[PDB]
Amino acid sequence: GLTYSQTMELKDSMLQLDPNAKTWIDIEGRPEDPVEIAIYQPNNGQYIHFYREPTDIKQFKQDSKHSHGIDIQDLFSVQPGLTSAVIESLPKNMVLSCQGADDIRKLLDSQNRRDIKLIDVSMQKDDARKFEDKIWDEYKHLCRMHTGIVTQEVTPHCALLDCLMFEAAVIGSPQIPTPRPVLSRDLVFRTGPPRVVL
Ligand SMILES: [Mn+2]
Ligand SMILES: [Zn+2]
Repeated sequence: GLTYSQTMELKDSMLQLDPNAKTWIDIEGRPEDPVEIAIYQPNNGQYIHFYREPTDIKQFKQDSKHSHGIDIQDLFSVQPGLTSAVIESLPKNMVLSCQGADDIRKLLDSQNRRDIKLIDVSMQKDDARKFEDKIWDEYKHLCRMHTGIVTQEVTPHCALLDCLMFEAAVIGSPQIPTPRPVLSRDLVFRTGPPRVVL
């Protein structure tokens, strides 16, 4: 997982979160094997967003085709250990918002963070994704990892854009403060993005 350097750097970045502010959390992949996690504070735009290689390639490929459309080959360049490091450093008794809490509860409990409380906004399925297209149009530049065609052909689920669109649904408008990542790209990825030489 992370080095001492990376652990110290991760911890400093996470202090940029406001412990009392509304915080969304969303994940892609099962809670025992997640591949994408986003923790997002709408009021100030800050978000923690990272990825993880799957242990179970069989289930991953199903999730790829029917949910997030992530290419497993893209995940080989993501930094391991972030999931446990981030969840360990979340503030004591922090309260997080989510759309469906069952999988998040298991993931947090698995990290011995039962102290973290979940507010399940429990939105109707389509009410929750009312602003999906407008969120994807404005903010899909923020995540490059959903490259496959997803079927159920629907828009793929991104943990980060899910958080953004759930917030837009609550407030009835795509008008949210500008999202801004707190993690350094060099902490999220262990090898830089390859550009096609043209
Ligand atoms: Mn999602
Ligand atoms: Zn994404």
